[PDB]
Amino acid sequence: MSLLMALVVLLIVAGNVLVIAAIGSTQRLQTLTNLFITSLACADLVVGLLVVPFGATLVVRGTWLWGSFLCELWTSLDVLCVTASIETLCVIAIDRYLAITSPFRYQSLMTRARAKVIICTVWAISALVSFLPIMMHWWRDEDPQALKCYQDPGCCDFVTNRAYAIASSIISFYIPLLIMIFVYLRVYREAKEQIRKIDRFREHKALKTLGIIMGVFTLCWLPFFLVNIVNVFNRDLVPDWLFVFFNWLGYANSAFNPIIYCRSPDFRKAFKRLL
Amino acid sequence: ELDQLRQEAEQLKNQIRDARKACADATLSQITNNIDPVGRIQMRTRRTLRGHLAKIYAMHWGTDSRLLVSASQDGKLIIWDSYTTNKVHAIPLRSSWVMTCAYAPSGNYVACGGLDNICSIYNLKTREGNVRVSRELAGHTGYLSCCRFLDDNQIVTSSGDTTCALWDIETGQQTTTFTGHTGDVMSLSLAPDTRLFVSGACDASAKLWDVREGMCRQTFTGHESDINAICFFPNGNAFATGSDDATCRLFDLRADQELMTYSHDNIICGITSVSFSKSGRLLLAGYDDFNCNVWDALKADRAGVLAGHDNRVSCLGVTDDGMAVATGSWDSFLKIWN
Amino acid sequence: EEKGQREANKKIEKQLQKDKQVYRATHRLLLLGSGIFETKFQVDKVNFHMFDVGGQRDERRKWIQCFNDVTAIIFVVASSSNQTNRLQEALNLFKSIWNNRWLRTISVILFLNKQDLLAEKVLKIEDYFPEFARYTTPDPRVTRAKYFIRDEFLRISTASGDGRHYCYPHFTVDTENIRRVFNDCRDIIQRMHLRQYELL
Amino acid sequence: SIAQARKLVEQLKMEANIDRIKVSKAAADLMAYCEAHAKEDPLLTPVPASENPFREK
Amino acid sequence: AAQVQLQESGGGLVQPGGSLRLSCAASGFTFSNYKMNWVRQAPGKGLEWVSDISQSGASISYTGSVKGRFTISRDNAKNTLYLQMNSLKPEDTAVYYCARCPAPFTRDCFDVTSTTYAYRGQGTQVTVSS
Ligand SMILES: CC(C)(C)NC[C@H](O)COc1cccc2c1CC(C#N)=N2
Repeated sequence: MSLLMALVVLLIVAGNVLVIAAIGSTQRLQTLTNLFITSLACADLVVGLLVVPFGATLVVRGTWLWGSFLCELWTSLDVLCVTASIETLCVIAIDRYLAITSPFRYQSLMTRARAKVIICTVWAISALVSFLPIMMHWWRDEDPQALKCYQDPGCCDFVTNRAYAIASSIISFYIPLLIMIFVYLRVYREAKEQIRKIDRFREHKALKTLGIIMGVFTLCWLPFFLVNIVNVFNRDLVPDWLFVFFNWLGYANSAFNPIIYCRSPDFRKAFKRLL
Repeated sequence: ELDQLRQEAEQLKNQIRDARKACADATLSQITNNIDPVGRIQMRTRRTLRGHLAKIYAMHWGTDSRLLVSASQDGKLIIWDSYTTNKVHAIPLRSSWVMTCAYAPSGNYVACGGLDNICSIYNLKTREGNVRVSRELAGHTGYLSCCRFLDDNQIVTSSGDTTCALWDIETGQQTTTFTGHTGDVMSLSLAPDTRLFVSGACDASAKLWDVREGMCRQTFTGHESDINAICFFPNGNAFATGSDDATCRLFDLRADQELMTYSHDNIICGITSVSFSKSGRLLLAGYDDFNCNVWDALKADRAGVLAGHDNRVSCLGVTDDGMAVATGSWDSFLKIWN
Repeated sequence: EEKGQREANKKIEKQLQKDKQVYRATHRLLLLGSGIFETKFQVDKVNFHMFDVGGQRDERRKWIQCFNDVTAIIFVVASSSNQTNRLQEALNLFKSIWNNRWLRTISVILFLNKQDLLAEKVLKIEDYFPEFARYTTPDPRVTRAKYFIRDEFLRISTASGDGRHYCYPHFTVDTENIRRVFNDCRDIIQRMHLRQYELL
Repeated sequence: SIAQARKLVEQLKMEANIDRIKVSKAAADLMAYCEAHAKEDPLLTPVPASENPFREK
Repeated sequence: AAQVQLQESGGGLVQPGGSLRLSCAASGFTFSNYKMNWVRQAPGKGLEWVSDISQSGASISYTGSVKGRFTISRDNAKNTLYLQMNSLKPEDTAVYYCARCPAPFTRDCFDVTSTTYAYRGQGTQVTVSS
């Protein structure tokens, strides 16, 4: 198990450090959409460097080893970076949707200043969802077992009340997912119209690309957020270990974003040079 | 009787060929063998001038070696202080398709032109405090490809109409006209005394012109394709020509022959711009493959590269004092190299 | 002085930000087929600047390079056209443009003009282009001629592109022609973005 | 016609009465020049960072 | 000083239906790097492209009027271009020029039919009649 988790770490860190190095060491790549890609790579780099090693420690020792304060801080950081990553994916989808559905106005609507404001708003929403309620004790449940876990430094769970579970899930996963579905359906429709005007291998190519995008995202994060919305109405359906495993599929999504969003030939040239 | 002139031409051509062969005693390679190799020329970017919105077609320095003017087909002349990267002026042009620009030796005027077939002359010193068009030189029948000031009052232009022209600025008129090329003249270069100038055209030949007399004194061939760029050697006794045949060639005026070729098997793209260093020991060529090559102009061996552009290198310039090279590019940046 | 210099710089860069806003919201077009005429029009509040290069000398290989970044080249052919074979001349020009290394990503809106001239003539075309005796459509005669010319152009077009540019042919009434140019420039930008995202 | 031929032979009489030195002499000239202005060439003789406008004031 | 020379030969007077072989000797450039063309000008007409062959000899193109009758060939070893003309018609009477493409290693060929193009030869007169 230590080996497999070491491998997930290595993949996340290496992929995202490559992406950042490329985008920052190549003038050709310093475009407006690669600002969003940089946001995504930074979120994933934080996940890989800080969040996942402590999670692996918790899994492989069945106990927390870092006192209560660091438990709070690690929880906050995990939620923050996951939310920033998912919101950045939604933003990339909205950017593509605007470039395709509003071809002409897109040069006005989208300047680097507005891109930077968007990135700042994303990280601010992440902060407000993660660090404010967790470091202020707005999430803790009023149940005896929950209290018993909060009052032990060895126990570092995430046993929340209903309100925080629902609201944080809605803001961090479900709204971004609905927006991604909407935008990528529109994008697929436009690609099919252009293929029809041009001319079925190519329709299949478009379907392959959009399927990679949405299928990797959904397969990696939908189990976790489903199970943690279920954890609140009932408690004894999903056992601990399946919850943790789904949480780790989530983490693994951070290793796939470099492959899903940075395959273009410019990225490949940059990588080949870098290495 | 028309054969009499055909025979006159035959005899004159044969005499010119014989006198040309006669003078070929040695080759530049030979007379240079002992010379030390330049070394390796590692220059770095020291400035990136940002602010043009589209590709840059031309740049020219300015005799103070600090201010430079650049022309972009976004429709702007930008006058930059290169020490601080501050923009001193931004002149909006009436026609956006500009191809050349000149900085007058006195610093008071700039000149530009392009597909509009006009050479526009802008004043930089006004009691008002605003740069205005002071003159429009009209009379060419093809696009302006290059212009150069002789002084505040005269300017020499070259055109796609296969002619060059000298102009008197105060009266707006065309004093002398230079004819004889059969293709687009693409580049001109003033001799450091301003009595002669050389032009290179799309007929693969370069011509030498007397400014006062107004006639052609010498013609040079040897390139296989269009000459895009021409630049005098610092002592005004030879020049260098860059072509679409992927070579550079060095031509001497008093030997009347080609002296040198600069080419490599791996280089298969065309030259866009040339310029000598201050002493003429280095020749700097811009290429369509986004690089600049630095040739040892006495040995024909490549001595360096400048790789800092993502698109075609359109223009090069060396400062009068020899401290800096400027590269302009289709990626819409200027880089200063040391 | 070093303060007035920073001030003048700030001022210039304000003006340049305004200029950039303007520049990236206008679309430049090359019309092909006193050095340069310039036309401006607006469709659906999108501004276009079409440039007609008359006043040059009919050796185009140097000045055509000025147009490596327009949104589109509009290429007008007089199809029906001591009679010289002008259709093969137009085809050779189209082919030189399509394969020039500085115009490779530029799309070509192709206007095939004088279709009434053709409708009258076809009743002269098989002397050249002998394959016009075997070609069939993908009166019938004018349709055949017209589409055969279009197909010669599209054959050159599909022979080399490889995704980065296309040809948009129309049979040519100003209003409708400007609307066509507009819809095609829209398609051009959409396809550029779709190909960037590896959907085309 | 005869006019173009006359023009041609005139330009040839111009480009045939030139006084030409031998290339050995031209190579010698350019060699000596580049060799005598070498100390004054910053792009060939890298110049101290101190006295380089584009590296330090 | 070397120059770009394209010297045609082989033209003459023939009967309708006869054969001619036009040759063009090239000098001054590297023959193999350049696409080559045949162009012609008839009495009272512009310059008309007739045929072209690529650097190696693989790609060939013809103007329809001649396809089936004219054969272009290149002998890169001897720096020669050839046009074999078969079954000539009286509408071939013209002057024929070998035209090199402007730039090497390229696929586009601009300006080879323009009135004052520089990399063309003087021509050879072919006259089909009785
Ligand atoms: C061990 C922990 C639980 C620290 N792992 C963090 C997880 O990766 C991300 O957890 C969340 C991210 C966003 C929104 C969330 C959230 C769980 C809840 C709840 N109710 N809402």
